[PDB]
Amino acid sequence: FSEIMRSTLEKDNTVGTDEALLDIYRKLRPGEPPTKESAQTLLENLFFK
Amino acid sequence: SEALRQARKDAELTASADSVRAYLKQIGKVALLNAEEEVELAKRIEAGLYATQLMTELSERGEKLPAAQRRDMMWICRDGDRAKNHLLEANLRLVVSLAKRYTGRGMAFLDLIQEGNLGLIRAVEKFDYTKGYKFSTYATWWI
Amino acid sequence: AAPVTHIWYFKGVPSRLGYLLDLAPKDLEKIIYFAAYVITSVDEEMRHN
Amino acid sequence: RVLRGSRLGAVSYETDRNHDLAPRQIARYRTDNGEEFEVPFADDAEIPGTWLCRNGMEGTLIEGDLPEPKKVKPPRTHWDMLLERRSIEELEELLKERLELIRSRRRG
Amino acid sequence: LYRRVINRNNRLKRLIDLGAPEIIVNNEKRMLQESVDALFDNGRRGRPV
Repeated sequence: FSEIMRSTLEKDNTVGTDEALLDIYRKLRPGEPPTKESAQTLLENLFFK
Repeated sequence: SEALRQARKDAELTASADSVRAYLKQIGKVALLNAEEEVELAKRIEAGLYATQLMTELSERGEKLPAAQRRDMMWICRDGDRAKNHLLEANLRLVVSLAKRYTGRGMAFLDLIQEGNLGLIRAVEKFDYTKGYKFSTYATWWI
Repeated sequence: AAPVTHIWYFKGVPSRLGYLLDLAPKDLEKIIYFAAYVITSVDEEMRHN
Repeated sequence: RVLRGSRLGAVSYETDRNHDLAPRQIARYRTDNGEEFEVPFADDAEIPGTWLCRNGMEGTLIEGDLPEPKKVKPPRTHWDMLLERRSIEELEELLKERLELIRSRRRG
Repeated sequence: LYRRVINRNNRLKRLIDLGAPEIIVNNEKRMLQESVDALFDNGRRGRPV
């Protein structure tokens, strides 16, 4: 129900979970080689563990 | 696929303000070695030491030098230092891995690294291969 | 035993060494902190002939 | 509440008598890289030949009265670390091995 | 800071008088440079000591 979220959903530029995870890992840990599995768990560790 | 490679190799250059990080990325270049390579490097070093000792007893009025024999014995003399420095650059990572657990007290980290490097120089001087052990075991003491 | 740059001519604004040499400060830091070699002289006529 | 300290140094209080002093000598000391230093010694004082000057390097006395130069030993060489644990015949075996090695590498 | 400078200077001097491979030499030179930098203005470059 918002053109706000629809505008952001069309400003997505990345479709796919693992691409978003590695982008987060890139922007969170820069200076570090990426791995797609630890990116989902570190986010799970940082907010849910 | 090249986006992740470009990210991992471009984020390192921008963020590089740490001299420790610079030294780690420096020492990550030279590959490790194994036992027979260490034995061969020790042989080359000892060959260079006996070559420069032969040049030392030459250095008086010992002999007029044969030409090809002179130039390749000086090759032997200079080549042992290459083996020496190669082994040093190999075991820099061992120096770091031993020195890492003494930090957080007394001194800075790079100073401990450099003192461990000097101890590694002393160990690679006084190392023997004929006892047939790993270099790391004998070098850990001096480090 | 080794020369040292005074920091007030390197890490201010603007970089005094950077203007005096007309080099980039972000490349001069790679020079003085041993991250990059730099050619300081060359024999142009010897190469030229 | 009040706390004090002490710089470990004596503070004596006399008058700055500019006229009446112990008379004194001046000895010219020369360093290696052509530097002159003149050091005020007392009259009743033996003048040492060797000296650590204001330059910081070693400075000798300008008259050549010949102090003893080294009279010391080299500490220990890498050759000495090798020779205290190996045989010269063994080192000869390794040398002839490497010579025949560069032979076989070079001309066949 | 002065003790850091004197220690790194003497370490560099002993490395030169010994003859040392290149990486350790440039490491000690950069450490000497950063020591003089911390002597003059701590926290000017990078991280304050």
